[PDB]
Amino acid sequence: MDWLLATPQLYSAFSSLGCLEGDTYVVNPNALAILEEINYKLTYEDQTLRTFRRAIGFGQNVRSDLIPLLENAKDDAVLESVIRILVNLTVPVECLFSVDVMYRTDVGRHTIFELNKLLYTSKEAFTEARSTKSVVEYMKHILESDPKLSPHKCDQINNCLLLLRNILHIPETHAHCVMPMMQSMPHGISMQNTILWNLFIQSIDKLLLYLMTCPQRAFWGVTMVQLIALIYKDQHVSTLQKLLSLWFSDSSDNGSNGRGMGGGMREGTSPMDKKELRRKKLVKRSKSSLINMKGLVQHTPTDDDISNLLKEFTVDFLLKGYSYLVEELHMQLLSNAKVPIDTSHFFWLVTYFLKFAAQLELDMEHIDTILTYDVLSYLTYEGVSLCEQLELNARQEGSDLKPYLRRMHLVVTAIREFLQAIDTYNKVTHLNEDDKAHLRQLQLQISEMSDLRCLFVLLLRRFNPSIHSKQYLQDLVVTNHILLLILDSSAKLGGCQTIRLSEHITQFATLEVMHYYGILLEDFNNNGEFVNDCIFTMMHHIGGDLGQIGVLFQPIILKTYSRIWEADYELCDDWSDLIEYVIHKFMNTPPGKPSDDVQILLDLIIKENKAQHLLWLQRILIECCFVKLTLRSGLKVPEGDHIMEPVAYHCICKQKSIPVVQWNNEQSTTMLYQPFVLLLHKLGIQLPADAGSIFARIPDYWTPETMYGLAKKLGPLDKLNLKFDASELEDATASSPSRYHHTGPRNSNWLQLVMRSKC
Amino acid sequence: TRGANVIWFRHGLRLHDNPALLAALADKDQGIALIPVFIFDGESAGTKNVGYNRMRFLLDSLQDIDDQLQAATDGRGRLLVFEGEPAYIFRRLHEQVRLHRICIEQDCEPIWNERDESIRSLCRELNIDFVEKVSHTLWDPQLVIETNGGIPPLTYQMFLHTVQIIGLPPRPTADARLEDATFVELDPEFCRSLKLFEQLPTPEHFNVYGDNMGFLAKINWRGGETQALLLLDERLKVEQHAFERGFYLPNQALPNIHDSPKSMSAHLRFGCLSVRRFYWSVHDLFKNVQLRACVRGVQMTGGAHITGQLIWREYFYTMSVNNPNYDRMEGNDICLSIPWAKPNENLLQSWRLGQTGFPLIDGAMRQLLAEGWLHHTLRNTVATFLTRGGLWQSWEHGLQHFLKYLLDADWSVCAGNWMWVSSSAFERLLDSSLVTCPVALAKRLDPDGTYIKQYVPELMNVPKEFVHEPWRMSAEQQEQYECLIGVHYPERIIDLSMAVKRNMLAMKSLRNSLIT
Ligand SMILES: Cc1cc2nc3c(=O)[nH]c(=O)nc-3n(C[C@H](O)[C@H](O)[C@H](O)COP(=O)(O)OP(=O)(O)OC[C@H]3O[C@@H](n4cnc5c(N)ncnc54)[C@H](O)[C@@H]3O)c2cc1C
Repeated sequence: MDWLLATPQLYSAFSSLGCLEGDTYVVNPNALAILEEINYKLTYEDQTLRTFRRAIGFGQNVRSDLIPLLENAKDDAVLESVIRILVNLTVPVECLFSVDVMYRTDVGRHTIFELNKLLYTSKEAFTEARSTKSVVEYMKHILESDPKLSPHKCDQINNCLLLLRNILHIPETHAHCVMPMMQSMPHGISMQNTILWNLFIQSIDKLLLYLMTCPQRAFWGVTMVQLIALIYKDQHVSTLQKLLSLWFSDSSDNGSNGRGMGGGMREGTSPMDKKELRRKKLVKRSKSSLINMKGLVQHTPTDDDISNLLKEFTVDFLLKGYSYLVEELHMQLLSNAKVPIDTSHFFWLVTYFLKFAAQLELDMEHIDTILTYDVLSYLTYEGVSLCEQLELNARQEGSDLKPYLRRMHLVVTAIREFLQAIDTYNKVTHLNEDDKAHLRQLQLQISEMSDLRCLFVLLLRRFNPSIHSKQYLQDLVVTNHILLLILDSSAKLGGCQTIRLSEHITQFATLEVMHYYGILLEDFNNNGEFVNDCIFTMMHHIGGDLGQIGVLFQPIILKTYSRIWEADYELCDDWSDLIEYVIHKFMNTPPGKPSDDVQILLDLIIKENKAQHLLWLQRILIECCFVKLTLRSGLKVPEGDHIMEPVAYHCICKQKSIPVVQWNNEQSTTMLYQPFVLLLHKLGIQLPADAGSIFARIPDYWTPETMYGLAKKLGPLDKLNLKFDASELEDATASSPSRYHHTGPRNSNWLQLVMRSKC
Repeated sequence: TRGANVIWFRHGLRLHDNPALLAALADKDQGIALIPVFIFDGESAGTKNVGYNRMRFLLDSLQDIDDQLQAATDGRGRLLVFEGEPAYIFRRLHEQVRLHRICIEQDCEPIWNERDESIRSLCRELNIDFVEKVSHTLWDPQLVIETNGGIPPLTYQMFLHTVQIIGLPPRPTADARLEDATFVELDPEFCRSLKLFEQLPTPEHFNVYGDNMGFLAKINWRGGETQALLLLDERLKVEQHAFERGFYLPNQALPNIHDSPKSMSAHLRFGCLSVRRFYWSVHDLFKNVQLRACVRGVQMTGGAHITGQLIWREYFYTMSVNNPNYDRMEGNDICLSIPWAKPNENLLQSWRLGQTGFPLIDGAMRQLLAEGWLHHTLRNTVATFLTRGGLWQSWEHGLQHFLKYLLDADWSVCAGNWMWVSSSAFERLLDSSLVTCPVALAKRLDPDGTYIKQYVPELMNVPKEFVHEPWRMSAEQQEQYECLIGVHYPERIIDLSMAVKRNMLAMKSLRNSLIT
């Protein structure tokens, strides 16, 4: 350690920050100068050593000087400087220079322990209610100081939100580095309870609700959702569900921490007259509870009290703040700039709160903009692109793994929660015929959709059992059954099986689904009567409803097929034609412009004895002209029916590659077979190996009037899909030749100063 | 002639962990005797400019060595105290009894280079071996220079890496077995002719008279090995309180002023306590407080943060061995020529005598004149009041005054600290940061005003609200409380707020003029 000689200077500065005379605390006139000097020294210190921050930690100057200065300040500038210094001080170490690589050395773990001790002591300082009271008062003073908020005031509000998020993010030191025993549970489990209790006594819930209700929510939506994610840490969905049932400038802090760094731990696992009466009970019990807990600001803070408090928060949160927060987050994620918003926070938001919105049969006029096609389309785009990034960075080591696994586990649950809420709202018949027609039409657009449907083929085929957990497989097969049921009710009736199931569930039944379905019977008691019920129904469509029987006997699961045959869990007749009828089938076993060299490539495809591989993809390269034609058109046609390919829209406005991912195996390993690749490298298209992944690229910018003549030579001209109208644009490929030249895949000191002076 | 060995106590006034005494106690079976000698040449052990407190501390430590020798040797062996030129004494001692080797402790400071070379030329011309063991420092300063590449390490982090590849400093050695050592009795005629002290003298014998100011020493300081070990038991208890709490260095983590001191600065400098014993007794205390409290919630991390101040004292020792002008500017290639003010004897004598008008600076400067020891924060606030945040004088005046009255006046440490507070040599050079304000720092080190009332006997009736800033006390309250400023307590000799803002303006100009 080496600030020891600079310790009295910091001691004097922090003593001169605020002086006490009798009973009235008085701030120094030069407190602004002292604070700005401290902030300049803290920001422009050494990156690796972090000597000044460790000095503030060693001197214990936070609780002695900065917390009383924050408590008893009156002017806005000194309060803003104190808030900025505190925000720069209580930064989580994980956001600081990636501590895991340098943790190994002894000096490294000493620095980690020093910084973690500083964070823990600052949290212990902030456990006092007066500091949070001062912060909440500063919030209110800024908020009702003027109806219109200046951008500097918005930045101050943002700083306050960052302070709250950092204080709530500190207990990661407390969670594992402390390692409590039975002598440390009564204080360790109650530190966070006291923090949350002091936050809710000063009515932070109303502040947050007005904050998302405020029109300037785009300035602080990212820290808003981060603090929402950090509010729940150890409060599981089980007790929440039970309560809902019982209801009826190199360095800085804002960006030097906002590089994603999403909180881990999963931070998760007449009737309308009753809704009216429970809304009145919400406000009445909320006010009676609030006056009770301000009567009990010092009490025993327990976990059930925290659960009740979070219930009273989240019931009105789903009422008012949900749509106003998530639509702003969606618009910010749709921005073309390099966003720092962590996507896993948004995914967590939809998974964790859509079940709360759906279970309470919340009336639709807060939730129309959320239960929509656009968020599901963006969800499947981000799933495709995130699996793309995962299989790109899987070959080369040295990248993050657990954030990618948790982002997969959140995007897969996000598909589950939407369609589960859709099914639950289908079950509810209290809603009128207008929202019935809205649900029917949204289900139509889900029916004629094709992108999330084999996204499950994507994460069931590129799945590795050694890279994920058993709950991921359960979650995935739950999504499989749920989407299959959406296809069985939403598409057979609403679309007349337009995906042609017997052809398209042949994109299932690839026997790479059979193995991981068989691991479910290895944990058959873990699924209970919920997910076991899921899997034989999928098996029944393959065995009984598709013409494949002799193939569904794999030696690894043939013994587990006997495990149900020795368990015999009284299975019903829909699938006793499967466990009992098909076991007898193995108990008694049978053991230029026009046709060119491209024409020599298209007939080769016929030399593969089939042409289904073309129409499998060729439709997409018919569709490459359309979306940027509509972007060129700028008008609206009957959308939803005109699905516009959700995997394509949310990258073409971001103007990147529009990849055709692998989907199903008989067409997936074709992206290693030269007959498919020959037309994918003749005119010049980026190979997946150049992009590192094994999803074939379709790039852009080829002037979509050109993307129909080369598409016409691709495969047949089956225009049954009238999903395009380009009567003007079917003119400028062959009748306007040589708009792009024939170019293909071609590359293109201190002793020093002393000396200086003296000499 | 049986022969005798000579151990000279220039420093390291102890028996435990003395490699010089281990070499002195060797060659017993041949019949080589042992002579313990202290020489009062007016230079050794900091006696060129020595106050009454440091002279008493050296004199009390010499009694403890004599009492230790008279107890282990049951009166056969006793310390020899001389007063003369060391080359004259050793030449006359070699004539009476044949010497074999002179073994000393290595004093690495260049102010002893002329004395050592005179002794080294004496033994080489008299066919006497020369033994110079090093125990005043954890590492040999010339060894650190050689491993760094011919230039001393100019950064604390660069010095910390240089001693990392050197290795851990050695463990303390065994205790000398003086119970069977041979001591030679001399002719009494030779004792008077060589100015041998038959009894241990008084501080008045060296023309160092005890001032009348020393009546208000609330605490008492006692030197020697026996007091060094008893206080070591008290400071390790202070360390153990912090080790069970989770932080290190309690003297700079919780700064306590109005209590008994827990500093091993005076005994460590004179050598009443070995630095290597002090280094390892607080590290082995940290090692077994980490192991047995690992079952508890608080777990330590390990490293060099436990003895972070000891590396600092080696950093100044490393860049002073090859610098004979380490205490000044002319001919010194480490510090800039900062244009200080002309030396004013009126302001300096007001600052030296504790009459500056600031209660913390008055309380601290009167403590040094009475007891000889201040806290590190109290030493920083009086070195900032004279050089940077205040009188803007030369640090050489404060360095010379500190070297005269400190109980632990180390030439390399004090000059290094004075060139850090003035910010002239080392890192954080020419810093325009906040200076140590004595008004604000007094209000929270001693908010009750007990320490200020203890060392300033003019403020008995002054209440705790007014004792830190007596200038805010009105004239009506001044008469009834006996705090008349100007005739009882002096007015502030300078305007602190005006002088601090003026000096940083000149400090920023020196930094800007330093470039090109
Ligand atoms: C203006 C000024 C003058 C000083 N004069 C002396 C002196 O004459 N003799 C002396 O031994 N120390 C001196 N120091 C260093 C330190 O202030 C004193 O040693 C103090 O008494 C130790 O306080 P402590 O109990 O916290 O550390 P201690 O436990 O007393 O320290 C033990 C050892 O560490 C060394 N040390 C501790 N802190 C420092 C530091 N900041 N710089 C260099 N070395 C350090 C000391 O030399 C000592 O031998 C001075 C510091 C300043 C700012």
